Amino acid sequence: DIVERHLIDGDVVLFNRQPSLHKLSIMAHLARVKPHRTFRFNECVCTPYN
Amino acid sequence: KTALEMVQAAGTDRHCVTFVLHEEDHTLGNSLRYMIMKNPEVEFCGYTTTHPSESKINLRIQTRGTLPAVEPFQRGLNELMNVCQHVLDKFEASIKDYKDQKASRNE
Amino acid sequence: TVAVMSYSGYDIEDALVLNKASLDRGFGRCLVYKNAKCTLKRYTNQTFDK
Amino acid sequence: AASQAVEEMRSRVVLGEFGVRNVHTTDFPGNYSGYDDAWDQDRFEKNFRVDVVHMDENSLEFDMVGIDAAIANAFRRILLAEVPTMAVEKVLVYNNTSIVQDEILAHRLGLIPIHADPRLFEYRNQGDEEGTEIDTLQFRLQVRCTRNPHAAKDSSDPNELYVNHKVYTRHMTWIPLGNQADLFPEGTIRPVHDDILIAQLRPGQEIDLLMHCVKGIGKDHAKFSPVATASYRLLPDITLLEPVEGEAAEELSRCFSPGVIEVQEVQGKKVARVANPRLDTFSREIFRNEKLKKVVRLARVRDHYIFSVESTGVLPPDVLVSEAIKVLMGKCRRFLDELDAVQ
Amino acid sequence: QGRFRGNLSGKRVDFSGRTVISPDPNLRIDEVAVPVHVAKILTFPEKVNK
Amino acid sequence: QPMIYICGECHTENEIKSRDPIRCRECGYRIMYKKRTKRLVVFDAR
Amino acid sequence: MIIPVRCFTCGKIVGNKWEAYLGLLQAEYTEGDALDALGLKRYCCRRMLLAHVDLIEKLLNYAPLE
Ligand SMILES: [Zn+2]
Ligand SMILES: [Zn+2]
Repeated sequence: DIVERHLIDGDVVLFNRQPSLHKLSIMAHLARVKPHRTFRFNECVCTPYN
Repeated sequence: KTALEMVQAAGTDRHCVTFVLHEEDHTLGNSLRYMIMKNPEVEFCGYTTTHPSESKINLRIQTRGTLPAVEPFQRGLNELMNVCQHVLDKFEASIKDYKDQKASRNE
Repeated sequence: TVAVMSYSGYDIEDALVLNKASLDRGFGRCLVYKNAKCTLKRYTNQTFDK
Repeated sequence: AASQAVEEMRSRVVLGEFGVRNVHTTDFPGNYSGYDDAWDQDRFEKNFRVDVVHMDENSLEFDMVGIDAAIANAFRRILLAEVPTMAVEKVLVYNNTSIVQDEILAHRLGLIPIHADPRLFEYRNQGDEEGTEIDTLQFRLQVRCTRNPHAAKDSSDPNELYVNHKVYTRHMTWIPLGNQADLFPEGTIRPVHDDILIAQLRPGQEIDLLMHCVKGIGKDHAKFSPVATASYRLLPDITLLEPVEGEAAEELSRCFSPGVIEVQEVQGKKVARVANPRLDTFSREIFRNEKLKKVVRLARVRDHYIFSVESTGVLPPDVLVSEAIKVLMGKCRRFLDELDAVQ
Repeated sequence: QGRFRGNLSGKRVDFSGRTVISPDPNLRIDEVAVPVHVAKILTFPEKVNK
Repeated sequence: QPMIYICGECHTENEIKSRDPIRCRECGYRIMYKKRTKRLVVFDAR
Repeated sequence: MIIPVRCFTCGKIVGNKWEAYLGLLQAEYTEGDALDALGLKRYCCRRMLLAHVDLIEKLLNYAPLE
């Protein structure tokens, strides 16, 4: 059987800024669920995404 | 339910343990750290908030000799309680003394 | 009331840290008003929306 | 001398032109050569004193001497966030026809401080939308605005044309639940201020609602905090390294707050001395002057705090500090119980 | 907006989301915070096994 | 029981039950506003 | 629209000073003397009255009435 579970901690999830000039503009991250509405990541990864 | 959980460091026989004080913040953390650091048998003590969304502090204690870290932590709580008991008795004396002086003047 | 300082590391790139007590008292409290409209017409035949 | 520098380093926060120095607390065992900074309850109980220097309605200023920043800041934080009060959480609205939006009106009514003593009430449980005598109060606001049957022909100003065109917090009537009407004498359960504008009306408009005050701490929402502001400052000790005489004494008395430097005549000659360094706000005007940067040592005594607790009216500030100290005693008591439960 | 660029070489895909981004230095560099409202929608088909 | 609508210009009850063209009874204004609900609504004071 | 009940920065009740503040300005106090007479020491409270616009006094003309 197939259970369509919710996204949970440790899912591999793709993350991408809209204009992509190089391959590092799309990378895969491990999801962690948190209450507030925004997407959040450590600011060391701001330079690849611009 | 439980507010306290103990997480021993992997290599260390009970002289290094992290205390997860639940439903707490910097208010107990910095005050309790101060009383533990006043104990000469403590080597390292310090707290971190795991996340601003989470009301936990990881209080780490490491002790010099063989003594288990539960003993500095318990002495830390008791001495802080005795300080706050003595602060209260002095404060309430000074309020009553101030009110009695002000009522004794201009009468 | 702005303090210009570096606080908590959640303010690396233009992000700004707000005060919870100020927001509770009404700083930045706003209202959003939206429309909804409906038209009931009388047709060429003698019939009508209702 | 090295010893004199160590003593300043462990007892005075010194203020430079470009930054404060000696900020951290250092009197811990093994930080110093000969000093024995281990905990000693008798040395604490000897040095500690409390001096209440001012107190009136809704305000209090007092000095704590011999306590550390890590404990004085705990008292500051409890008074802001962890001392409970009674404040409106639910508003049941019947026929609101004012221009003030219901969500805005409910927010305003939340922030009104209620005179109810919060020790006599319990926390309302999870769920439990009704509540009871033990854990809620109730208020009823009901105002109808109408035209004044008589008015002068000019008719210019609202205060003649209309009646009840301003809603004030005095329109809140307490509605007793259960035996509360006997436990509280009349006038004890009231809004504090008696003059807070809530809405503002025009004739034909009406407000009728029902409030439910419950108990909560200030960490939850900021309408529960009992203090206008609670803060402290370390005490200044501005000291004169060289005697400042002549007409430099006058310009040294203007580089400070208006009551700290006095200029006195000893032989028909003006010499300056520090008189009341408590009143200084440290605007650091002695460093704009070029000749007098090198005769003063702006500093702060580390273990001497000057608390300033201004209450909002729920309960007087001497009871607020006593309640705040008990909360930190209660936090320590709870974890002692769990060390006993595990072991 | 023709077939070859608009619908063949690139195309709209489901199991996708978009939100404002904001900083969080307490996450690791390989992690991303996903809000609960997106996590309840974005499902992954987990095949049932031992 | 009959629906009552409140005139925009003069705040007068018109009771437009019948399928007549919208028009105020006392004045020529042709815009009507519904009255507020009788049922209670509870708001969190936050 | 209408004067806030509490100062955003510290929570002093400034919401009852408004009808006094306009009254003192009829007696030709300056703004800096009028706020000092009401007890607003800190400047975060002072800007509540100093920067306020009394919009509800003007929205209530357009508002419907009998
Ligand atoms: Zn009409
Ligand atoms: Zn203020």
